Order: sequence, then C-alpha cells, then structure tokens
Amino acid sequence: PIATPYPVKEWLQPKRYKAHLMGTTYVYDFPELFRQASSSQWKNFSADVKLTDDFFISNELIEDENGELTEVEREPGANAIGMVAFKITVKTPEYPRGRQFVVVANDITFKIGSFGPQEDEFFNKVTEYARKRGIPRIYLAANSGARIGMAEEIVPLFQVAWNDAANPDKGFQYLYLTSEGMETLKKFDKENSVLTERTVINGEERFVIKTIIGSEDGLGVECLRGSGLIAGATSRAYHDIFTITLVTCRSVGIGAYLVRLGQRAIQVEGQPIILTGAPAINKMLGREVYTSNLQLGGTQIMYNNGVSHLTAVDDLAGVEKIVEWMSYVPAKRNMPVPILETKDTWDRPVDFTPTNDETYDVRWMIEGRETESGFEYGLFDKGSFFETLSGWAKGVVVGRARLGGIPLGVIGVETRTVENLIPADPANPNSAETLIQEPGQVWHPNSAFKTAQAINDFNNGEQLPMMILANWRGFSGGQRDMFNEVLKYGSFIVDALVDYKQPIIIYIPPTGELRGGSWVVVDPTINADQMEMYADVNARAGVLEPQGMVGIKFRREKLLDTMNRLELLPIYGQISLQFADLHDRSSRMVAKGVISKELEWTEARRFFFWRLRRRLNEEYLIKRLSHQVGEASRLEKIARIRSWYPASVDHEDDRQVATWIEENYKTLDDKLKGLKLESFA
Amino acid sequence: PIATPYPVKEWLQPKRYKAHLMGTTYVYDFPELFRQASSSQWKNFSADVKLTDDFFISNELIEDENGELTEVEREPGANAIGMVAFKITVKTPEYPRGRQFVVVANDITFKIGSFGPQEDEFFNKVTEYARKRGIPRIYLAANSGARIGMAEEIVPLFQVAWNDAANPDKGFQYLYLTSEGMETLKKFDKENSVLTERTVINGEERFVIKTIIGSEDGLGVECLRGSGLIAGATSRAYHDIFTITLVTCRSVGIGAYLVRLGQRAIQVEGQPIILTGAPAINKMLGREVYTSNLQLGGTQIMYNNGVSHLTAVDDLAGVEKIVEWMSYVPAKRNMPVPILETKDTWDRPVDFTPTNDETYDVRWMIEGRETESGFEYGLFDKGSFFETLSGWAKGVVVGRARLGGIPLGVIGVETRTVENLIPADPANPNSAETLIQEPGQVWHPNSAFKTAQAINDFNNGEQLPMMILANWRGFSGGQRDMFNEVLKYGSFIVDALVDYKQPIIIYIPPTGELRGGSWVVVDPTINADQMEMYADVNARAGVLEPQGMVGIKFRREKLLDTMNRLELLPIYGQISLQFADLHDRSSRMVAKGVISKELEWTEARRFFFWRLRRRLNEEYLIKRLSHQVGEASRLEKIARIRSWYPASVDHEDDRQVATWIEENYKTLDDKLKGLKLESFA
Ligand SMILES: Cc1ccc2cc(CC3CCN(C(=O)c4c5ccccc5cc5ccccc45)CC3)ccc2n1
Ligand SMILES: Cc1ccc2cc(CC3CCN(C(=O)c4c5ccccc5cc5ccccc45)CC3)ccc2n1
Repeated sequence: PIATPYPVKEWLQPKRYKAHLMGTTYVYDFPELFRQASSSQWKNFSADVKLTDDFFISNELIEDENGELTEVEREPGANAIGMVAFKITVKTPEYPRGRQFVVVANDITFKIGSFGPQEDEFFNKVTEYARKRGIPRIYLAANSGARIGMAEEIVPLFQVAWNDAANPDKGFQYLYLTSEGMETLKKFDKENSVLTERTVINGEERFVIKTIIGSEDGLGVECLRGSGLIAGATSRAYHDIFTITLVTCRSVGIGAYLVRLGQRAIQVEGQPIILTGAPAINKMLGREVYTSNLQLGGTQIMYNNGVSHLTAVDDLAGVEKIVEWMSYVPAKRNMPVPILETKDTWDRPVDFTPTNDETYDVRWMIEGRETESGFEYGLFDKGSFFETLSGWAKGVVVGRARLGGIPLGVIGVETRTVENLIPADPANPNSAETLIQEPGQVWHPNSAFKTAQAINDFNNGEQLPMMILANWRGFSGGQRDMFNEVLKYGSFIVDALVDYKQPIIIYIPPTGELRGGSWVVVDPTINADQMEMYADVNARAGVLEPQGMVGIKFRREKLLDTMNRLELLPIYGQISLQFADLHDRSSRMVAKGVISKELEWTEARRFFFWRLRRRLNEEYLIKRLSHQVGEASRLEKIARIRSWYPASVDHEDDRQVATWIEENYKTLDDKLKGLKLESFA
Repeated sequence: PIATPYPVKEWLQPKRYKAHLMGTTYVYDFPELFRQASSSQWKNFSADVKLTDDFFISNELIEDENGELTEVEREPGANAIGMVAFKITVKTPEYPRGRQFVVVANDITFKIGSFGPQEDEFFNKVTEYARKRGIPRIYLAANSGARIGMAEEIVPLFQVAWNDAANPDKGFQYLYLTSEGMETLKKFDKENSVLTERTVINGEERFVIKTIIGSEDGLGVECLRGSGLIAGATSRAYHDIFTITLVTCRSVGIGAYLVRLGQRAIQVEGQPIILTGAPAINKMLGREVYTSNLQLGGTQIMYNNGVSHLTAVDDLAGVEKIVEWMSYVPAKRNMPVPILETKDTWDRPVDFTPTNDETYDVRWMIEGRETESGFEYGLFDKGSFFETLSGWAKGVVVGRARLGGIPLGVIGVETRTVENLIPADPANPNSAETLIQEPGQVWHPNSAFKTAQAINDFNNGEQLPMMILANWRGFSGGQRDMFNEVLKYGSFIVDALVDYKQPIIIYIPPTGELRGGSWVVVDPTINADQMEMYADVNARAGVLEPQGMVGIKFRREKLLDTMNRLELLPIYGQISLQFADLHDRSSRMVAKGVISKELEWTEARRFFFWRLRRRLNEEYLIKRLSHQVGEASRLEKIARIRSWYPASVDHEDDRQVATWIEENYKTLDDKLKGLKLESFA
C-alpha cells in the first residue's frame, strides 16, 4: 500500500498484518489499547484533567539468562516464543499516584498461538511474578490450544515390513529403519529420535522402531504436562491476586480452561471458547452436525453460561471493560479498597422507591432511574453500577458499585419473571428450543450458582465488602429444579459466606421479603465476624408466608371459633391472613434480636455509608493487631481496640467512631508499636 | 398388647411407638443399631473373635447448668428439647483399642422433629464438641424443618375494627385490643406479646396492634436465625472432621440443607429430602401437580442426583453403611489412616486384565472378578471396594478401597456407555422422559462434577490418599454439554487437586489412554507436592488420537510423497495411523519426563503397595518437621529428612526406605527433639 502519510505498520512488522487477517489485535499493540482505555477512564472522571504520556508506562517482560523476568525495550515481533508479557504502571482516578498490573498474551502469529512447553513455562513464570507482588494478572487469550507435531525427521526414511511386496493391501507387520536410516539420524545427533529393536530377517539388517520420540520438542504429552502446570498456576492465582481474561480470538483446549480458571472473563463477540472443534466433532459423528465453533463456544453459549461475565463489541471494548472492572479493585493484594468520590455525595435521601403494587427493575433501586420529571437517585452512587454475569441466571443481579466513594459488590433480586430460552441441540434431530419460566424472587439452581459465584469473585482478588439486597421467597422445590441439584448450589452460597473476609451487609429492601429456606443461607450467624443484617420497615420475613401460616395454624375450624365476633368466610379468612402478617414485621425481628436495626429506605444510603466506613476502619485496626500477638480471637481484638476510644465516644455511633479513628491513625499506630513488648516467649 | 415374654418397650416409652408409627426408628434406640452394626463389622473380619459388651459404649450428651455438654445416663424420652446426642466409643477392627465419634439426631416425636432455637443451639454445640476433638459427627436426620407458630395468646382476644358492624364483608380497617384485652395480657406478664398504638375512636378506648410478637418462642425468624447458625456450623465441620448424614424419615428445609452441607449422605428408601412440600407447591400452582414428596426428594431424585451417595433398604442398613464407610477414616482429625490387613496379602500379581477388543467393567480391575474357573484378583484387596455416589454420573466410578491394608480413595473410568434416563416433569404437560447416551471415557458436566466432588470428599474429613485410574478421551465438547457448563465442572477438578493434602497416584491403566483436555486437569504439576503419575506400558497418551494427528500432520498430500515406497490408500492411511500411534507410547512419556515410571499392570499391586507405604512414612516425617522450624519449603524438609537415611539406602527403593523408617521411628524422633535448638529468635 504505497504513499501513505505515515509508515505502514503492517509492513514494518508483517506479523501485525497476519494478526489482523486473523480477526484480532496484534499482541504488541495491546499496551496501546490500555493507554487509550486509561485515558478514557480519566476523561470520564474529570473532563478537565490534563494527561501527559508519562501517566502510562509499559515494559515488556522477558526471561534473562537465569530465566528470571526483566524489563526490556525491543522492537515488536522479536519474541522467540509464542507468549508475551508487559508490566504496566498507570496513574488512574482511584490511584492518581500510580498502580501496576501484568498482561500476558498468546502471540496468535507465532505458531498460531499454540502452547508449547516454553510458552507454558513463561506463562507460569509471569503468573508467579504477579502473585508474589500481589498485582493483578490480565490474560489476553487468542490461541490454538496445546502444540502438536510428529517426528518429521522420520517420515522420509521409515520403511514398512509388508506381508508381501506384491500386494501391499494385504497388510503389514511393523515399521523399521535400514542401516542406511539409522545412519542418517546419527549424522545429525538425532539417535534419541527413536527407540528401535535390531533383528535381521533373512535379507537385510532391519531395525524395528518400537517408539518414536522425535528430536523436535512440543509434540505431545510434554505439551500436556506444561498445560496442566499453568491450569494449576491459574487456579492458585485466582485465590491470590485479581485475575481477569479477555478472549480476543478463538481460545482452545488449555486456552478454554485458562479462561474459566481465572474465573472473571470478557468475551469479544465472534471469538469462540472451545474444547474439541466442530470439524473434529463432526468428523467423529461422521455427520454434518455443526457449522461453526460459535455454535459450541460463541457468546450465545458462554455468556448465557456464566462462563463469560461480559461480552465486548471488539478488543478495545473489552479492554475498557477490564480497565473499568479494575477500578474497584485494590492496587495490590491486601491494600485498602480504592475510595473514589464523585459529585453524587453520600448525604442525600434515596429517591426511587419500590411499591408493592407495580413491577420495577431492581437496577433502579441500585443505580437510580432516569425519569421524565428528572433523575431519581438510587441507593448507590449515580453511574457507579458495573453489572457482571448479565447474560446468565437472570433471577439475580450482581455487580460492583460505589457507596459515597466506597466500592463494594452488590447482589439484588430481579422481581420480574425471566423468559429463559434454551436453543435446540443440533446433534439431536429431536431437540427443539425450550422456554423456561423462571419466576421472580425464587432461587433456582442457576441463580443460586450465580449468587455463590458472585460472592466468591467479590472475595477473591477483588477483596471487596458486599451488600445483599436479600429478597427471595425461597428455593424452587418442584421436581425439575430439585432434580437439578438446587440444594448443591444453595449450599455453595453458605460456603462462600463462611469464606468471606470483608464486611457484609444483608438488607431486606422495602417491598421485599425473606422466607424460610432463603433466610437460612444468608443469615448473619453463618459468619458473625463479617455479617450484619438489616430489615426495612416495609419488608416482611418469616418461615412461611401468611397463606401458608394460616394453612397450618389458622385452619378451617379455628376460623369459626373466632366467628364469635358476630357465608362470611371471605372477609374472615382475610382477617387471619392479616393476623399472620402482623407477625412478619421488622419490629418483631428487632424484638427477637435477629437483625441489627430496622431501616427506612430513603434514609438507607446515609446509614450504610457511615456503617460501612466505620467498619472498614475497625477492620483495618483488627488486622494491624493480628500482625502481632498471633493469639487472640476477633471478640478480644475488637475489644482491645474499642477500649482505646475516648470515654466520650458512642461505640454505637458509626460516624463518630469512624471520625475519631481517621483523626488518630498515626496515634493508634503508636499504641500498636507500643504493644511490641507483647513478645510472649 | 398383653402377655408378652418381656416388657413392652412401646408402652414403657409410648414415644417409641409414635416413632415407629411414623416409619422410623425411635431416636433412643439408635445407639443399639450402632452396637449391632459394630458387632457385624467384627463378624465379617474375624468370625472367631469373641466380643464382650464392653467393646461398645454410648453416653447421651446433654447441656449442664452452664450449657456445657456432659455425659448422663437417664431413661429414654427424658429429652426436653427435640434434639439428642450420644458420644460413642467402640473398639473396631481398624482401631481394636477403641475409637470415638458423635451422633446427633432429631427426635421425630418431639414437636415432629421441628428445629426451634433451642434445638439449633444444641446441634451447634454438639458439632463444635466434635470439631474440637476432631472426632466424626454423624447426623441422623428425621425432621419437619424450622418450627412455626403464632401468638396463640392473642387469637381469642383480638378485635377487628370493621367498616360497619352491619356488613363485615365490606372490609376492615385494622385489628385491636380493648382495655379488657390489654389487661388480660398484663395479668400474665405477657405485655411484650404485642406492640400497640393507643388511640380512642368516639366509642371505646382502642389499642391498635401494629406488630404481634408472642410470648412463645420459636414462631418465626428466630427459628430462621438458628437455622443459618447450624448451616454455617455444618459447612465448617465438613472441612474439619468426618461428616456423614443418615436420613431416616423425611428431612425438611434446614433439614434438607444439613444433609447436603455435611456432603456425605445415605438416604433410606422412602424417606424424602425436601424443601417446600408437595401439598404447598400444588396449593400454589392451584393444581394437582404432585402426589407425594418422593417425587420431589425420594431416592429417584437425590440418589440419581449425587446428593445421596448411597441408599439403604432400612435404618439398620444405613447404619451399617456409615459404620463401613468410617472404617477407612482416621480415628480423629490428623491421625494416620487406619491400616487394616486381610488375607489378601500385597505380594501377588494382578489377575484380571483388560483387553482392547472386549468390553469390561472397570470394577473388575479394581476389586477383582468372580469367574467360573475361580476368582481373579483385582488391583486392590479382595472385597475392600466401597463404592459411593453410584446412582449419579455413572461415567466415573468412585469409592474407597484397600491396597495391602492401606485405605485410599479410588476413581476409575467406566468404559461402557451410560443410558442416563431422565423422567418427565409433572408440572409440565409437555415434558416427556428423555434418554441420554453418555459415551464412555468421556468426561461430561456431571461426571466432571462427581470427580471433583469425589476428590474433595476424599480430602476433607476422610484425609485419605488417592489413586486415579485416569482413562478419558477428553471432555464432551458438543453444544449441549458445552452449553451445560462442562468447563466449570472440569475446573473444579483442578481446584480439588490443588487443595489435596495426601499422596496421589495418577495411573493410566492397560487398554487406557489420556488425551489433550483430559491430561490437562490431572497432570501431576497441578500439585507437585502430592502428585505422581504413572503410565502402563499398554496405555496411550497424546494431545490427539492417531485419527486426529493424521487429519492434521499426515494429510492427503504427504501420504503420496511416501507413496514412494512403490487405489492403495486404505493400507497406507493405515500406515500413517500406525506412524502416529508410535508417538503415544509410554516409552516416550518416560523419555519426555512427564511420568515417574512406566508399569506392568500385573506387577502394579506390588509397586504401588510399597510406593504408597513409602510415601505415607515420608509424609509423616515431613509433618513432624513442620511443627518446628515454621520456615522451610517441602523441597527443603524432604531433603533434610532424606539426608538422615543411611548412606547405603537407595532413595529410589521404596520398600527399603519404608523399612528403614519404620525401624527407626523412635530414633528419627530423637533427632527431631534434637532439632529443638532451632529456636531462631
Ligand atoms: C416450582 C416452584 C417450587 C417451589 C417454589 C417455592 C416458592 C416459595 C415458597 C412457597 C411456599 N411457601 C408458603 O408459605 C405457602 C404458600 C404461599 C403462597 C400461596 C399458598 C401457600 C400455601 C402453603 C401451604 C402450606 C405451607 C406453606 C404454604 C413458602 C415460600 C416460590 C416458587 C416456587 N416454585
Ligand atoms: C458429543 C461429543 C463432543 C466431543 C467429544 C470429544 C471426545 C474426545 C476427543 C475426540 C477428538 N479427538 C481427536 O483426536 C480426533 C478424532 C478422534 C476420532 C475420530 C476422528 C477424529 C478426527 C479428528 C480431526 C481433527 C482433530 C482431532 C480429531 C481428541 C479426543 C469424545 C467424545 C465426544 N463427544
């Protein structure tokens, strides 16, 4: 392409053109997408702020003579292996002074992005690099799976021991090498290339090959071993640092498993995540069952799956999303969650309010709702809601958000009925698309799964506190759902709660309720150390619902005894229904001590903003303590800390406690160093 | 029932009769079933051994004035709460000197086995009792879920504020109490029983009740709180001690969740595990959708589910199974796995051997097979195979077994095709039973799940080492299975491997193979600290299978170039197929260092018996070390230990290393105490 204003990048690095022909960004151009996505991130926070190019740095990482990773600046396309990495340091709204993370990616142009042992070694080496530093690990997947090959240096010289030269089709006994062959190999030091047993049959001296090894590396099982190496490496990383994967072109085999093992994944439309490919599958079934791999791993499969948390119209789009998702995550493992305050101050009422007699979208209660008569603010900061797993198990709504600047994970219940439409199985002539009516406020195996999954992804890497707008009638107990292991997924929820390490708020919203089974798996005693529960004054909760309570304790007979208040069943059965309901009031909860406080939705944002803030500070102090005595329970540590508050402080006053702490960090610190004489030997 | 030889137990304790009428054993008679099951356990080990009744002790546990559990001996039916517990100490074949465990159960006769807060408190108190001691916790579930009730002491005296006395059916404004009522309550100190706002309307002085609390405890949310308390308690216990649950009569709500949270569960035929019951569900759908709860939680639901690991023809049957399952579990958390040697010595060849050209039942390779020409021993001790999760995901076979006395978890691949038959959904007129062909040697979402589940249940509580007779072609990658999250369940496998704390052997059996994706999730590098892999000389393994390798690297053209060895495609394509295969040989694995050794099936039992034994001893030594320095990696600890072996010992000789260690425990011990001067201050 002659005469262009500036140099042709696809010509200086012809590999950049191949990448493009393959429908993906060339690996070396990715740090540029991040610098761009970072800049946008700034435009959106303060249109005014002036950015210098020194707000973003990218250094490629490569192994040195010792195999240790070091930074280098070399021309794109110099990579000798099919795996590349960059360490990135960027100043962002949440970390204006700078934050770092790593990017690892397949070079789709280097042997079609196949994973040979050397790639696996590099990928595992980069992952530990990140784990050790606690910084996030971003994997950009565009690969062909594990590398394969045969001992090509044996195909031209192998000889077959026919049954009779005359008619080959009669079969053969084995394969061998002539002295001539065994000789050729030795002239290239390639004797290890094969295992042969020497036995001479009448005519010539034949060497029967019993096993082909090949001089070339990356042919089989060694590629499989390296594969498992990184699968395990990723499994580990997910519990250690922030892990996220962008699929920019097909991702195969170990590639597909790496996407899931990292958990958090953003799939670019059209790029499939697959195990065995369509051609091969068809080839097996000897039929024309599938057309493209997208039928097997496109977004209509993985995004509906929960495997893919988000989709992206194109690469840059996915990057921006990663960059956005990261904006809620601590700079590095164990650092405080990044506070980011915006125009939507904490001090205000919650506008949008649900009504028992009219359907709403829980997202309104979360991020507010745009109205013709203006905008009604929701419970969280305007425009801070970052929903994830939106294509799967739509009974629940999960995402990140900000509460007066404080980032946290949010889980809400979708009250509207879901029309889950499952497409027919091509490999089965019978199969026909089925519609699944997933009724609102009811946990189903998939929505139970998503909830547990959400909590875990909030806890690992993200290390965020979380709020749950609990509002479920219960778990679906009919045959189909029960048969589909709904109990297993329900229990996953409890398990994730037991494992949670940050503050948790369980809050039953206004027209909401929490019944029997549902209340079980989310009750604060599941993890007293971090859980706290609140009920809105207009919520309801009890083992059963009025209809049920009467169906058991206010039967057909008892109703008559009260008919001694002077046919008329209709209005009396209604009286009993209302008699029960007076039992499920938040007031009773407070009385039975199963909730910390009853609240008023409109005033919620103010309460939670200071409750959360107070909590984060006390947690910070409990941790500082722990890194010393090494022997004391939470109940004792939190007590030693609260004994430091000025006598005049109301331990129950969140804002006050928080304020005194933030005004005395350095003073509280001195007291801790003063506790060094705590060396019990 | 007059004139019987001995006293009528159902009359002395009429509650025992109720229990029976309810189709279950009376709670107090359960320790007797255990003493019986224990005795059988002895008969089956040594028909000769004489047992005195002092080989089994059962002491009921109850809370004292401080709420602490203590042992008592009182008459059955004295329990003031609906929950009972017994501590059991029994001498058994594996622990002839005695072993202990706890039993907790619902009293189906005490308020229909409902969980009120007091029961929950007791159940949680018993669970910690066990966790602290590390002894197993056996839960016998027979319950009605969480307890419910209304403020009965308000139903006779509440008054309704009609719109007009004349016609009630016109509706009412609210409910209230007359001065007369408010007075009655005060004469019973039951004022807290209600929250009323006093406002007098023309006529009388009316107290409008805004919230009903009730003097009775165990009406609602307080029952829900206690429920979650134990769900979380069970969740925790499962990662701490050996947990197992027997369902002897329906198990509802929190009852159903406790069954799953404990994980290991044995369901007695006919007793359902359910959430909301059929009546209520029907009542909701306002239709006659379900007949019995067994449609919702019978064995045809939970056993096919994987929720129920085993079923039992009746109570005693379930007990025997628990008792048997426990025979492989350590006496208490962290004690050595119980060795139990029987007539089937370790020193022998493996008889039964699979053949590439004839279907077999992997169970034969495991526990041997009975033939007309005699019995052919399998890889493990004759009759020591205890299969579990047999009704679900039949693609894999999992169970416990013994190898020359050493107990371990076993996972085998079912080569036969499974005819998974799913029954139609009653709640759906369309629904019709579907047949699912699950082809052998292929992981499917359910068989992937079972495998991960097996590994985890082998690791937690059981604390057993494990062997995997790896032999899968790969994961099902077609649409249906891919769409059904097969990747999620596959990754669970890796996760469980990362978490494994005991020795692991991955062994590809004789006519077996391990291809691409399959090899990935089970490769030893996933957990080098505990994993070891072996390939039989007649197994195969590679990224692809020959058919595939040629379809890629030995195409239609290349085949012709080799046609230069003098239509005849058939036999040449066969040559290439065989050319590839010479690549997937165990010999190559050894060469590429991806396996520890290649083995001969018939000689396997001898090898593994000493490899496992050697390993258990070295592990024991690595642990002893750890409880000191507190700073040294495995690679360094195992090295300090092996530096103690006599110069003349072949570190690679399992039997020798094991023998020198068992002959020097006390001497090795002295050396460790000598390392006390390792107090780095
Ligand atoms: C297919 C399916 C299966 C189970 C489902 C369960 C629920 C939530 C449940 C519904 C049942 N429930 C009740 O309080 C309830 C009832 C609730 C609404 C109408 C009638 C009811 C009758 C009952 C009779 C006896 C005991 C309880 C009853 C508690 C909360 C919601 C949707 C469900 N969908
Ligand atoms: C519904 C379904 C979907 C996917 C499945 C996958 C397997 C195991 C796979 C089968 C595919 N495979 C092969 O080595 C293979 C082949 C294996 C057997 C016959 C033909 C093959 C053609 C291939 C062409 C290109 C690449 C690989 C091929 C590796 C192991 C087994 C059963 C499966 N069932």
